[PDB]
Amino acid sequence: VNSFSGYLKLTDNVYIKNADIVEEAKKVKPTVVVNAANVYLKHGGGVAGALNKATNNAMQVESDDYIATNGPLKVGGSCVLSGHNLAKHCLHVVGPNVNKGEDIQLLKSAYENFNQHEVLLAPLLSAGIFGADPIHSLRVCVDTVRTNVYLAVFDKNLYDKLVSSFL
Ligand SMILES: CC(C)[C@H](CO)Nc1ncnc2[nH]c(-c3cc[nH]n3)cc12
Ligand SMILES: [Cl-]
Repeated sequence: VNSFSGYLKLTDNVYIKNADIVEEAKKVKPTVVVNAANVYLKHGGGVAGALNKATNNAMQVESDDYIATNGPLKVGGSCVLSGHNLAKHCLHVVGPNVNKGEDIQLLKSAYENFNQHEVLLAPLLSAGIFGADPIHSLRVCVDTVRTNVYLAVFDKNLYDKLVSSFL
């Protein structure tokens, strides 16, 4: 039993809750929170901007040093950094940005990063301001992630649509 409370079970390993991932992270302090990152780790808006704001910009400072040392991530790739005050670790995962014409097939590669962690709190990758269909993102998640994933979706109307259309 974990500290994740109030989730709906979708499959053997995938769970979902109508909540701000930031607030869920502050409450649970999970081992891993996933950030919906871009290749430059510029956490300007969406989930990333919200997570970074909750760290008082410490996530951005750490990220800028990471990029200065290592260069940009790949679309579909990830890196593990500190979770600051939100979690032990933050897994920064880059889903394809559909508004920029990036290959949506890279969404599966992005979700594969989750399999390196036994339990994660996560948003829907490539959805939101990244422009992809959230119903599709949830499907790729369920069909790719084999570890235990707790999905937080802040938008109530979207959450309702995600649940209603699942089985
Ligand atoms: C990725 C989308 C499908 C999904 C739709 O809700 N976005 C989120 N999911 C989970 N937690 C979230 N927190 C915020 C937030 C909080 C303060 N500013 N922005 C957005 C957001
Ligand atoms: Cl978003």
